[PDB]
Amino acid sequence: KTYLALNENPFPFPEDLVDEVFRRLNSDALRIYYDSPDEELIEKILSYLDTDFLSKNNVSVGNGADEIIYVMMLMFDRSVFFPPTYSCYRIFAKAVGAKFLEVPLTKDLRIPEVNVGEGDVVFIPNPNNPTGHVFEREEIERILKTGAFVALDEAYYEFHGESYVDFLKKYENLAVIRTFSKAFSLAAQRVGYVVASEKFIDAYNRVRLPFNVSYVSQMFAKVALDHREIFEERTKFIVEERERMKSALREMGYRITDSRGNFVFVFMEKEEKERLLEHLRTKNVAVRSFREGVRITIGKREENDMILRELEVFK
Amino acid sequence: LIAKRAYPYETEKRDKTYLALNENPFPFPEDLVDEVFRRLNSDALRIYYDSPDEELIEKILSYLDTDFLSKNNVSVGNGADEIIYVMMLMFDRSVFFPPTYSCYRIFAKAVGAKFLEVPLTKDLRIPEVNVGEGDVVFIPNPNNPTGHVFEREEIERILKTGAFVALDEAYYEFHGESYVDFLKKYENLAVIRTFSKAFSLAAQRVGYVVASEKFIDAYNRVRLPFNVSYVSQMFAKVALDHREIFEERTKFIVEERERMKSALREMGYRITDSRGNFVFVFMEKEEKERLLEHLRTKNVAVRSFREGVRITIGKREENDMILRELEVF
Ligand SMILES: *Cc1c(COP(=O)(O)O)cnc(C)c1O
Ligand SMILES: *Cc1c(COP(=O)(O)O)cnc(C)c1O
Repeated sequence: KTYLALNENPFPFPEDLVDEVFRRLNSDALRIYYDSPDEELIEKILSYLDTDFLSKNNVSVGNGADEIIYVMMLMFDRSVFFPPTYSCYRIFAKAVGAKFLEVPLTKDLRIPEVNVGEGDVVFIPNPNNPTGHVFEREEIERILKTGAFVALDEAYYEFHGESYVDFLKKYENLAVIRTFSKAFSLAAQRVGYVVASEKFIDAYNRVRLPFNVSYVSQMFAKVALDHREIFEERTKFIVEERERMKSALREMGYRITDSRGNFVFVFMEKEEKERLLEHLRTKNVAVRSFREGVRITIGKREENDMILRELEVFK
Repeated sequence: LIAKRAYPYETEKRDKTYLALNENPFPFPEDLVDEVFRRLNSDALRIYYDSPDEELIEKILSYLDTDFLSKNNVSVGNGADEIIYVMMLMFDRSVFFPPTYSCYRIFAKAVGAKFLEVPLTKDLRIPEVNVGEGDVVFIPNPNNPTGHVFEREEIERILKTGAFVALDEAYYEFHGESYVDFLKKYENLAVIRTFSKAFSLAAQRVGYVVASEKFIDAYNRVRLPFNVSYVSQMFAKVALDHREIFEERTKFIVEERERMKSALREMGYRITDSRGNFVFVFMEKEEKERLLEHLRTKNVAVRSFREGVRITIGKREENDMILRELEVF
């Protein structure tokens, strides 16, 4: 069943690297409560961020970006996001028992307008999920300026050029959220990290479980970082394949988003939508369904061309 | 801003000989480590793996060894800690009884749950409590740090209250009994288990809850969907496929613990009838410190508490050292 529904990296984790992990782990470590953010892991996360302002104290980690989101809504009066966004901001907020406010994105995906100010946390996944489009930093400042806390979920950073992390130089009410689930093929290992003001990390760490990231998991994070180029070349393909089938879709007469993620969003009505879903299913093909369209993830060349073929015998 | 009074985050400074966190003395079988990576599926690390793995659950049932427990009575968590953590988000009020698992209180504050602490009797018994439905009452049996064992009727009393009981059996492996069977009659109960202790897997955070089908159904909705890594489950899994190797280490832990006790008593020491992978030794402050002061002098770490000290069972040579060090006091 050709799977393209969760923005999962088409590439398995390099076998070479799995070995290095295995060959670099100390059996004697598995018995003890290993430090959550490894001193080493943070050092690698920094050299990967490549900055000159953030330090050790500006970083922490979570059991997958999620746990980060999950624990942040726990430390703010109200969570504010803007559908259509990450499907889990709503679910988690409700589960954690946080007060949230959902303000629909404009007719043009732009960030709406609402109260928002200190005491608030506003989740802005840029590249957004699931349109994949990118909020212009002019926009994130608007909200930063409100004094409210901005949680930039740069979960798709690797697929898109820049990341507004540098905003940390002049805004302390911001925290960048990243993950290894995407570009690094570690979605099953649950490793995510956060970048924010020292005052933040110091608080964040106090509310999160002490040991939220397995020994073995940071190792993968760490080995993964020591071979970033291997991944940056899969990514290079992911994107090059993505900004292909987009051109391939527009030709077929589809209306898509200018996504900069490891996926493409295809706009289309509920009726005909439910139709090609029943058609894709008879073709063992799966994609992410939503309101206002479908989000198809980027897979292997053959999978990718599959979509373009089965999506033309339709429209 | 939003500044908090809660205790700061730190990382235990581990001495040359650490006996402060109830960690299994022995490393994870090197052989099993291999078995783990041998099953490890390269192209699996790239997908969102089911947290409660189908076979892990099954392995867990096999471990609990019953007839009434089914796949709908079992779930997992990012360590028994994560279970405690998310559980508190579920109930209006969390209830525990010092001396107890110190993280209850701590977690209580991180999450913002409402809680009430009711000291145990001088004989370590659950006191009277205005508890009832809407409340979750955490009772780690065998107890931490005393390690003493609560009685059946002691737990069922609270159970009949209608109040939801969290029976934290993090230390079951070091004690014969477990009151999981209570799930036959009562639903307002959940047993918390863990691979951190007797399975030398604390570094891989892998815990599980056995509770009534209606409860799990709820828990899965609250907890993070993917809270246990594919590799972490793998570890827990093979671990179960080789429980023998472990149970034999546990046999050692206990045989070593019961020894240590008998010896500590002769010393004149007043200890607890600890049924966990440790021993609790009551001491009177202005001499309890003189013990620690010394131990710190000799690069030794034990867990200091209100009324005394909790010492973890380590390797034989270590257990041999504590006895000696305590004699001279
Ligand atoms: C995929 C995704 C996540 C999940 O990341 P993990 O590292 O698997 O927790 C979080 N946020 C957004 C916006 C995502 O798209
Ligand atoms: C040690 C301990 C825990 C921690 O379990 P993990 O699986 O390591 O999270 C939970 N509860 C009690 C009562 C403990 O003593």
